Amino acid sequence: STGSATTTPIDSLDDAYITPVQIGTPAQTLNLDFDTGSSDLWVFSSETTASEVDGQTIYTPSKSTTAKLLSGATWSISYGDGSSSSGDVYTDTVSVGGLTVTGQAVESAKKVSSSFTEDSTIDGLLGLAFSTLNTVSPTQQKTFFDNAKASLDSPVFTADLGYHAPGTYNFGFIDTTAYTGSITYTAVSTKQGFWEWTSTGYAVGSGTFKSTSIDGIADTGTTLLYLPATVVSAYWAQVSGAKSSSSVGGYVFPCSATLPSFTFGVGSARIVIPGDYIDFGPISTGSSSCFGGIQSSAGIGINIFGDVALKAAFVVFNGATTPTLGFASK
Repeated sequence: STGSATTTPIDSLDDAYITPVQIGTPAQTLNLDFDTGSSDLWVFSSETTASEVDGQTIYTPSKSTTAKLLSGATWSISYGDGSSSSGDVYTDTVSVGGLTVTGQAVESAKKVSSSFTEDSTIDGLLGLAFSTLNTVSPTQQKTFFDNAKASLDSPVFTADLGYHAPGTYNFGFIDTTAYTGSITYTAVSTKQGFWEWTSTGYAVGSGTFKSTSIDGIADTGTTLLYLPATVVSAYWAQVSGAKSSSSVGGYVFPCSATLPSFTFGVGSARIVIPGDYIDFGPISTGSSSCFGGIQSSAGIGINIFGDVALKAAFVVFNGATTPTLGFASK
């Protein structure tokens, strides 16, 4: 089997991407944030504290003839950005782009933190990291991908995120029309439960490529590109007036600037992030200070190849017995 679903930016900045997901019988369609940096599929629901729901579409398990309470199971997750959610668990039928999994754990939120409430466009998350990170207790649950894998034509999914435009998540096949040139594959460590890999270096604009190993995670659920302070300083030094602002929470730059591109290495291959992808717009409405899309990972504890980086590529998440990651230009 295969599946193919369009993923759409939630706003004009590509702050996140939503993908429609069918849950239950008859189908309830919720727009979920596919997140290769976590491993829980959770949804706003009829059980979510009413004051914490503001415009989201909810899953109502009592209206699904295939829903079953997973007795005694609870979940609770905290994300790198400080947001969180928790609740109980149902199993139900879940379909993405025509690919159906029966008996998928659907984690129903009883509580969500303010950032979730305030984002009316995101009805929940669909985790695509390794199932070892799943938070369900006392019996850990599998991700949608893990459940689907054996049925897929090939044990892979691909992320093809758009810049200010829709893109695609495919399951079970590689669309050879969706990228240019060849796909370069690189090793993955699953030791921390992430799609963790080592970039071979970087360049700023038309500058020379610096060969240096940068360990980090391919994370579709993180908006920005978080890299070591040395790398980030080298980038922003090429933008007149750019500076790190403790008050704002990162590098800002004059909105009048033209940003240079940023290249990262995948083996001997190179992925180029155009400068415009690095612009996250005014820090507040009407400001002439703009927020940068490349930020320091110092004090995160891990480098994160988030959407800023991933949307410059066609990315293969290869879930074979020994997982690997593939990147192609597009």
